[PDB]
Amino acid sequence: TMNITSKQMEITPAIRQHVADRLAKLEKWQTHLINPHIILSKEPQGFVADATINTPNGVLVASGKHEDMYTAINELINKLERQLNKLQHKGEARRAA
Amino acid sequence: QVASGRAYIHASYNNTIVTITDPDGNPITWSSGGVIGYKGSRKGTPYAAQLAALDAAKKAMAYGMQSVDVIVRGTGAGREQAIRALQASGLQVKSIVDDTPVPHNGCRPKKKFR
Amino acid sequence: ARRRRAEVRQLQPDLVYGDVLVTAFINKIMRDGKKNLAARIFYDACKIIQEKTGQEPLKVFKQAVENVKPRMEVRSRRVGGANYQVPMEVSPRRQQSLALRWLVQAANQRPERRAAVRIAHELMDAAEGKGGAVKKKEDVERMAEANRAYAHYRW
Amino acid sequence: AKVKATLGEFDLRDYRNVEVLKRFLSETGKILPRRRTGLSAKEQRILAKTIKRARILGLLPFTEKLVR
RNA sequence: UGGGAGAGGGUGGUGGAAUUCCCGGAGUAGCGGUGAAAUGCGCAGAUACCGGGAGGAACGCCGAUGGCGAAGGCAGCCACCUGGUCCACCCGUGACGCUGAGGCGCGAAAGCGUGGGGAGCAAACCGGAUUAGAUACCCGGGUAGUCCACGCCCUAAACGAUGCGCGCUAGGUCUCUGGGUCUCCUGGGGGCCGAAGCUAACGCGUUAAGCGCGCCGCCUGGGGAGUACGGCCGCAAGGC
Ligand SMILES: [Mg+2]
Ligand SMILES: [Mg+2]
Ligand SMILES: [Mg+2]
Ligand SMILES: [Mg+2]
Ligand SMILES: [Mg+2]
Ligand SMILES: [Mg+2]
Ligand SMILES: [Mg+2]
Ligand SMILES: [Mg+2]
Ligand SMILES: [Mg+2]
Ligand SMILES: [Mg+2]
Ligand SMILES: [Mg+2]
Ligand SMILES: [Mg+2]
Ligand SMILES: [Mg+2]
Ligand SMILES: [Mg+2]
Ligand SMILES: [Mg+2]
Ligand SMILES: [Mg+2]
Ligand SMILES: [Mg+2]
Ligand SMILES: [Mg+2]
Ligand SMILES: [Mg+2]
Ligand SMILES: [Mg+2]
Ligand SMILES: [Mg+2]
Ligand SMILES: [Mg+2]
Ligand SMILES: [Mg+2]
Ligand SMILES: [Mg+2]
Ligand SMILES: [Mg+2]
Ligand SMILES: [Mg+2]
Ligand SMILES: [Mg+2]
Ligand SMILES: [Mg+2]
Ligand SMILES: [Mg+2]
Ligand SMILES: [Mg+2]
Ligand SMILES: [Mg+2]
Ligand SMILES: [Mg+2]
Ligand SMILES: [Mg+2]
Ligand SMILES: [Mg+2]
Ligand SMILES: [Mg+2]
Ligand SMILES: [Mg+2]
Ligand SMILES: [Mg+2]
Ligand SMILES: [Mg+2]
Ligand SMILES: [Mg+2]
Ligand SMILES: [Mg+2]
Ligand SMILES: [Mg+2]
Ligand SMILES: [Mg+2]
Ligand SMILES: [Mg+2]
Ligand SMILES: [Mg+2]
Ligand SMILES: [Mg+2]
Ligand SMILES: [Mg+2]
Ligand SMILES: [Mg+2]
Ligand SMILES: [Mg+2]
Ligand SMILES: [Mg+2]
Ligand SMILES: [Mg+2]
Ligand SMILES: [Mg+2]
Ligand SMILES: [Mg+2]
Ligand SMILES: [Mg+2]
Ligand SMILES: [Mg+2]
Ligand SMILES: [Mg+2]
Ligand SMILES: [Mg+2]
Ligand SMILES: [Mg+2]
Ligand SMILES: [Mg+2]
Ligand SMILES: [Mg+2]
Repeated sequence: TMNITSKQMEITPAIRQHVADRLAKLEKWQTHLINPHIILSKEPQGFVADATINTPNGVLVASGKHEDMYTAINELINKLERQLNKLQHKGEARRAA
Repeated sequence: QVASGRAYIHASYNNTIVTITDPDGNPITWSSGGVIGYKGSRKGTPYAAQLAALDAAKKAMAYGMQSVDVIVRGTGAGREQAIRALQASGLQVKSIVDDTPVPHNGCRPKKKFR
Repeated sequence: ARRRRAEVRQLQPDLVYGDVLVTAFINKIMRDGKKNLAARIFYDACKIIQEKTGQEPLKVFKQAVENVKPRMEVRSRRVGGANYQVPMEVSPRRQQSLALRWLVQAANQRPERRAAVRIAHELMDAAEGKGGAVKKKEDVERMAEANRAYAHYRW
Repeated sequence: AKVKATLGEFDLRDYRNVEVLKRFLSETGKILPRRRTGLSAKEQRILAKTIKRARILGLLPFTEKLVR
C-alpha cells in the first residue's frame, strides 16, 4: 500500500489522508502505482514534499517545495504527473518509420 | 489451355498481386499476399510475394502454361522476389518489362504524398 | 560485452570417456557445485541406458544431443511499433548450450523418482526422437519457419 | 559517351528529323539531361522544345516501357 | 538603326501520361489500409488484367545553385495580340532629370456574388484507430471549395523581415544571356568567397548592411491592441 513519512515533523491522519487523495490524481493514467512513498519535511524556506513511485514503465522521483505545505504537495503532484505522462507516452513517439 | 501468356506483377508497399493472363491479356489465374494466407502488413513482405508468385505460377502451369512475359508495376518490396520466383518456378520468362503507371503531373495526390 | 567477443571456456575432458561434451552436460546437471553428485548421476544414467538398451551410452548421449539441437530459432526485434519474432540460425556453440539445457530441464520434469533415471530415460527418448526435449527443439524451429517472412529483418 | 559528339551538323530546330532527335531520348522515352547530350543551356532549350513538337506530330514517343 | 534571350502578360486552339466512373471481356477470394489495426470495399463477383467510352484538373523527362516580371507571380505544345529588357552603332534631341504626400492601377491563398463546371483532392461533417482521454496527429468516407467567365474582397513570414536613384571604394570563383579579335576581353543579370570599411554581435561587403548626395515611407519600453470610438471602404467576411 501507500507509505507516508513526516520527517522531524508531526502531522495528522487528516493531512495523511489529504496526501493520499492528492496522489490519487495519478490514478488517471490507469497504470500500477507500486509502493508510492511520500516524505514530508520542513526546511527554513518552507516545506518539502518528496516522492518515489515505481510503475511498470519506470520510476517517478520528484520534489516539491513551497511555504505552504499544501502547495508544496500540489507542485509535487504536478512534477509527478508530467513524469508519468512522459513514461506512458514517450514510446509512442517513434512508431514511424 | 495456353502455352504462352503474360505475368502481371502489381507490387505496392502493402501487398504484391500476381495475375497470369493469356496472350490477349485475359486472366487465367491470380494470387496474392492474401491468397497464400497472410493478413495485414505481412502481405507486403518479399516472402509473401514469393509464395504468391509461386502459387500463381503453379496454378497457371496446371493449365498448360509454359512461357510468360513478365509485366511489372509498382515499387513494392516484394517486387524483385516475385520476378525471382517466376523464373525459379519452371516458366520460361521470355521477357521482363516494367509498365509502372506514372502521371505527367495529373491529379493532386492524397495528403500523405505531399 | 561491449568491447570484444568473449572467449568460450574450454572445458576439461571427462575422466570416464574423455569428452568435453560430457563434462559440459555434467556441469548442467550440477546443482550447488556438487560435481561429484553430478558426475554420479550421469554415469549412473550411463549404466541404466546400457541395461535397458545394450549400446554405447556415449553413442546414445551424443545422438540425443544432435536431436535436441535447434537449427533455427526466433529472436524478437521491435521494428517500428511492433515486436516481430525474427527467424535466426543458431550458432553451433549456442545449439550445444540449448540442447544440453533442454535435456536436463525436460529430464527434471519427468515423473520417475531418481535423477539418474530421469537423465537416463530422457537421453533415450531424445536419441530416438521423443520426449519433451525434442518437443522444445521442434517447437522453436516451427516458430522460426512460421515467421520466415521476417527473415529479411535478420541482423 | 555524349550524344552531341556522335553527330555532325544537325538542325536543333528541325522537328521532323526523327532519326537525329531519337538519339536525345533515353531508352524509356524521356528527354536526356545535358550531361548525356553534351548540349549547352541554350541548345538544350531548343532541343527540348522541338522534341515536344515531334511528339505532338507523332514522330517521337512521350514515354516507352522499360525492357530489362 | 540593327539584333538577342526569356515559365513576362492576354486570347483562341490543341497533345500525351495518370486518377475516377461507366460499358464489354476474362477471372476468384480477397482487396485496401496502418507502426500494428479497424472502419470501409468484396461471391449482389471486389482487387489484379485486356479492350471501348465519358469527364475534369495538372503538365513527367527537359528542369538547373536556371530564366522572366515592379510586386503578387509565371512551366505540355501551336498561333495571334501585347509589355518590359539587354547588346552593338555612337546616328538624332539638348538637362527634356531624381524622388514623390495625395490620386490611380495592379495585388498569392482563403473568402463573397451570378452563372457554369466537378475527375482528383479536401475545410466543415461522419465513422475507424491511437490514447488515460484524443472534438487532433494516422486510416476509411465526405460538402463547400479547389477549375472557367464576369464582378467584388485588398490581406500575408505580400521577406532579401533590407524604399528608389545616382556617383565612388581590391579582387577570386561558378553561372545565365549579348557584343568582340572568341586565348581572353567587354556589357547586363544571377550566386558563392572575400580587399578596405561597416556591425552589438551574427554578419554585410561593386546585387553593401562601405563611403556620399537627393526625395519618400517608417520607429520612439512591454502588455492593453491593430482593440475601442469616429470616419472612409466592403454584399458580407472584414479592410484602412
Ligand atoms: Mg507484504
Ligand atoms: Mg505511512
Ligand atoms: Mg517522530
Ligand atoms: Mg505524524
Ligand atoms: Mg531530496
Ligand atoms: Mg494538473
Ligand atoms: Mg517532459
Ligand atoms: Mg497490407
Ligand atoms: Mg538447467
Ligand atoms: Mg522445456
Ligand atoms: Mg516427434
Ligand atoms: Mg527549321
Ligand atoms: Mg529596334
Ligand atoms: Mg467489369
Ligand atoms: Mg481499363
Ligand atoms: Mg524537376
Ligand atoms: Mg531561379
Ligand atoms: Mg530578375
Ligand atoms: Mg550622336
Ligand atoms: Mg546640336
Ligand atoms: Mg500613393
Ligand atoms: Mg487578390
Ligand atoms: Mg482564389
Ligand atoms: Mg475561394
Ligand atoms: Mg457562398
Ligand atoms: Mg465562387
Ligand atoms: Mg446569397
Ligand atoms: Mg457554384
Ligand atoms: Mg464531386
Ligand atoms: Mg472523427
Ligand atoms: Mg475512440
Ligand atoms: Mg471522453
Ligand atoms: Mg477522427
Ligand atoms: Mg481524411
Ligand atoms: Mg478521399
Ligand atoms: Mg459551407
Ligand atoms: Mg456556396
Ligand atoms: Mg460561406
Ligand atoms: Mg476572378
Ligand atoms: Mg495598400
Ligand atoms: Mg522566398
Ligand atoms: Mg528584391
Ligand atoms: Mg513588413
Ligand atoms: Mg518610397
Ligand atoms: Mg558570345
Ligand atoms: Mg560574358
Ligand atoms: Mg556579375
Ligand atoms: Mg559573403
Ligand atoms: Mg577586414
Ligand atoms: Mg552608419
Ligand atoms: Mg571599382
Ligand atoms: Mg565581385
Ligand atoms: Mg542588381
Ligand atoms: Mg545595418
Ligand atoms: Mg506599448
Ligand atoms: Mg480594425
Ligand atoms: Mg487584421
Ligand atoms: Mg467602426
Ligand atoms: Mg498595413
